[PDB]
This record gives sequence, C-alpha cells and structure tokens, in this order.
Amino acid sequence: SALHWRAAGAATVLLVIVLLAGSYLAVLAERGAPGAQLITYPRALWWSVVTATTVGYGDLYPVTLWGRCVAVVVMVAGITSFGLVTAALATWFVGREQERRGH
Amino acid sequence: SALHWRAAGAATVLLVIVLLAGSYLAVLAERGAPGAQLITYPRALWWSVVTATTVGYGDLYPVTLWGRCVAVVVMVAGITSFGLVTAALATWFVGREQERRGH
Amino acid sequence: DILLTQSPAILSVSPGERVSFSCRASQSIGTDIHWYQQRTNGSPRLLIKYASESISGIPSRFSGSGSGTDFTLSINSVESEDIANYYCQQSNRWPFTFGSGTKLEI
Amino acid sequence: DILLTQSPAILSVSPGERVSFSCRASQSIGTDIHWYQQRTNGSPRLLIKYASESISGIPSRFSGSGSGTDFTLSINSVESEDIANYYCQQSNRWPFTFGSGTKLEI
Amino acid sequence: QVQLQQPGAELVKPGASVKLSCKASGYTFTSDWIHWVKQRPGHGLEWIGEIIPSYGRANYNEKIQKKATLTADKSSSTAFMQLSSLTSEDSAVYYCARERGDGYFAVWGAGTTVTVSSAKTTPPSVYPLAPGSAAQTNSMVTLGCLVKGYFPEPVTVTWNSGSLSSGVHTFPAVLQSDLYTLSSSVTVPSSSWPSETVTCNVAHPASSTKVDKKIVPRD
Repeated sequence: SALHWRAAGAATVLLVIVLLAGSYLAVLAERGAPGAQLITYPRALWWSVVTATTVGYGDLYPVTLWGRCVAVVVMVAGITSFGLVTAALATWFVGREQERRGH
Repeated sequence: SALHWRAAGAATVLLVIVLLAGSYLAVLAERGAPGAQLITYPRALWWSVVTATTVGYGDLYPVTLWGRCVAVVVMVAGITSFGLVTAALATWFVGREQERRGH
Repeated sequence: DILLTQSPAILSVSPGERVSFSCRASQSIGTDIHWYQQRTNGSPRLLIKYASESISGIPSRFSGSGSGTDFTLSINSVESEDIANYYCQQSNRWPFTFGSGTKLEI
Repeated sequence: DILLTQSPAILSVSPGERVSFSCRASQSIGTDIHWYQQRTNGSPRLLIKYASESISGIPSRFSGSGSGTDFTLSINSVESEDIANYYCQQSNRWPFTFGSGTKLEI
Repeated sequence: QVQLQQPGAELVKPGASVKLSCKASGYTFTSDWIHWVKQRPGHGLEWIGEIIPSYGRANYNEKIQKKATLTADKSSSTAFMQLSSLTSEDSAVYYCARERGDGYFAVWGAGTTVTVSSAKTTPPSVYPLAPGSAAQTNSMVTLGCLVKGYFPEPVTVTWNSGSLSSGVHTFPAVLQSDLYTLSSSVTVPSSSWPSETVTCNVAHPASSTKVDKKIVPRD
C-alpha cells in the first residue's frame, strides 16, 4: 500500500470513530439543555453524519457549548477526511498520467 | 517548512481571524433588524463556524445586507482554507509517490 | 418543557368494546411518545414505544397511532386486566415529560 | 417584536411559602429569558440569566426553569426582602423586550 | 431476573435526608441512563433526574426544587439518589428505571415508599379472620387477615407465599393515631378448606419484619 492510500484508509477509520464518539458525547453534552433535541444515540448518529458530510439539514443540531465543541470536531474530521481521499485520488491519477507519458 | 504547508498554516490562522471578526461584525450588522437572531457574540461564533464549514444548519443566519456581506466572506474564507489544506495534502502525497518510484 | 395533555382523565367503556386514550403535545414531537400502564400498587409498564411500535410481552389488543402533536393509545376489546392508569411520555426534547394520566374504568 | 406576558400582575403568598412567576413568550425564544428584581425606588437587579442559570450574589432561594414559550421564576420560602417587582426580558430576537412585570406581595 | 432492585420503604424525619439505592442486573452498557421518577399518592408520574453511570454525568428537573443529588458505583452496578432536607411534600414513591438512551423506560424498579414524619416505626399486628361458627358456607369460603397498628407505609400481603392469587382483595390502609390498619381477603372453594391450608404472609419493609399466620377454624 502507497501512503496516500494508507492516510485515506486511516482517515476513514478515524472518521468512523469520530462519528461514534461524536454521537455519544453530543447526547452527553445536550441532555440538561431544555429544548435540546440531540439527546438520543440513534439520531445523534444520523446527526454526526449529516454534520461530517457538511450536508447539515438542521432537523437536528446542538445548542450547548460542549455540543457545539463536539460538532466542530465532527465537521473538521469530516472535511479533512473528504479531502484526504481527494488528495489520494489526485496522487493516484497524477501517477497514472506520468506512466501514460513514459516517465 | 515547504510552501504548501506554510499557506495552509497561514489559511488556518487567517480562517480563525475571519471566524472571530465575522462573529463581531455579524452581531454589529444584525442588531437593529427586527427578528434578527444573529445578535449575540457567543452564538455568532457558532454561526461563523457552521458557515465556513458549509454545514449551514440554519438554526441561525443573517437577514441584513451587511450580515449577508459578512456571511459571504466567512464562506469564501472557509472554502478557500478547506481547499488549500487539500491542495497541500495533494502536494505532500504527490511528493511521497515520486520518492517511492525513485525520481 | 413539552406539555403532555391526556383528556379525558376517566374513560368508562363496556366489556369487549374498543377504547382510545388521547395524548396531545404542546408542540410537534414527531413520534417520540411512549405509553405506560400502571395498575393499582404496581410500577409503570411500557405498552407502546415511538407512538406505534409494539413491545413483545404486550397483548395484540393494544395499538398506538399518531404523529406531531396528536397521539392515541387504543385497546380493541377491553377486558378487566386492562383496568389501570395510562400515561404518555415524550423523548423528543430534554427534559423527558409525562402525561397527567387517564384511568380506564369498565 | 417578541411579546413577554407576565400573568398574574399581583401574587399574594404567605411568609416562608413557595411562589412562582409566569413569563410567556409570543413565540419560542429558547432559554433566552432573563429575570430582574426591582424593589421600590431601586434599579433593576439580574436574578437569573438564560432561564435557569444562577447569578452569584443572588439567594439560593431563587431558581428559574422553562424553554421555548413558557418560563418560570420561583422563590422556595419567600421573605419580606423578596417584596418587589419581577420582570422577564428576552435576548433571542432584536430588539430585546421586557415583561409588563409582576408584584410580589406577602 | 428483576433488573432494577429498590428498597420497599424509608422513614425520614422532617428536615433530614435519605440516599435511595437502585442495584441493576441484566445487560448493562456504557450508553445506559438510570432515571428517577416521583409519584405522590393519588397523583401521577414526575421526572426528577437522570445519570449515566459510565461517565457519571447527571441532570435534574429544573421545574421543581432541587432536593436530589445523583451518584453511581460503577463496580457495584448501583445508582444512588440523595434527597436532602425533606418535608411532607417529599413523601412519595420513588421509582428508578433504565433507558438505553433511545428515549423510553423499558424497565422500572418496584419503587421505594419514602415517608417524611417524626413517628417511630411499628411492625404490624396480624390476626386471622375465620368465619363465625353459625355462618353457612356456599361453594366458596372467604377468609382474611387483619394487619393493624403499623407505621410507616407500606406492607405487602400474600396468601401461601404467592401460590394463592385468584380470590384476593387487599384494602387500602386507613390512618388513625399515627398507625395504619388494613385487611386482606381470600376466597377458596368451601371443600379445599381447612383440609388444605391457607396462610397469610405479611411483609413490612420499614421494620424489616415478615410474618405468617394460618387461618384455621375457630376451635
């Protein structure tokens, strides 16, 4: 395995851990805030993904400091990951156009 | 430090300044618009990040011209930044696949 | 804090007849309502979760229905064992809240 | 502009008894309600911020509760010093607005 | 296997405090929340608070006075609720209940009857009720036993340690001179007595006293 491919793999593993830990902690931050809805694990899990993907429907979102601090980590994980895959694909493609020119 | 890495660093610093200045100015633009909610610093700060990340829950958003003008700068900063990190990662990876082929 | 309203408080029905208990949320809670049975001197017992879903253990005689603000627990053909206090309970917004309750009476 | 409604305007309670003041928002303001005390000839004094959070300085006798449109300032065991005018105040939408106020009376 | 295990009763002097236990068996997870729910007599269910034993964070009903403080022992699988400076307002049954963090209370304890008074505990007195001699029997015969001069609430009355359920009324206690008093009634076929035995078992949790009494004919 080439590095770009390892780091994407690493980032996909690490993204999943962030999505799960994120779900757990979002519920743990958000319970105790009256009106908070991000307060059960299953939909937390859905929230974490709609967050890391930057889709962000807003059906759900945090309203407490630590919710928001957890949310900011999920986003960054999301964006970094979905930009290391791109960087990896860009390096795979560049490699293949180098061979198709003889280099 | 290699350039791609400097410019990402620069863009992370510059993104944070934009997130803070953005929070300050969004509140300063939005107070005086009846029904505006983007009118306290702390949640402004949350708004700025959910904006630069393109997450965009819509729990909050500006409704005045200068709010929107501030919002448009936060977005662009956000997207440019989260695409200079990618460009930097792509150049790190390309470099490492050049060494793993002997070049 | 979401307000659960159970009218009527008492429900007089005849043996083997269909009965329905109403639970109204002060604001849309989706399907995040749960119904409990409490007989005299007993602890509460989950009948229905997320408005409609059966709990295994519970007679097929029990169903729920509803979305948003209007919810309904039904018993097709009531019998004596059904005599108890029914409560609804929301999980949609912190903190969880309970209905004031309704007495089934044959 | 959000409308804050404080009913009742007067609240007659007995020494050492529990009292609750109601503040209803014309539309969900989350927890962005704040309560102030004003004694006779005094300036307002922040009791509670964001519906529930204590201000250091303020007796533990004072609590708030509520979310969305229904808010509640409570005094466990009132005493004479509690005699004053209570106002609620929202920060959720520009411009900030105030409750019409409620008089505590022992 | 009873999942949530709670004391029957705690007597508490007005002004004093009390720690309620809730030992949990069956599947535990990290995810699990233990909840407490207050029920005053002839009133309904009130949510007090919640704790996640794995990370130890708890939350409480803002909307009511904050008597309570919540704790768990990760090792002994127990949740505690600390109700402090009680008055008669605080006299209630306190249920604990397990929620998997998906919103419903799947299972509950039998709850703990907490009575805030200055009175001393008093185990009950148990006495048979076999018919009078000049009473003609039908196909059925009604026996009973009388549980009087006990405090505080509650008592549990069964018949043949639980094997007799069909034909059993237990009347709600009445209170008279800081003492409770109630009857329980059992109705077995006229034949199956007293050839088969009938014994009333009477537990009083707050005195840690159980007693039997056989209902034999009058001598």
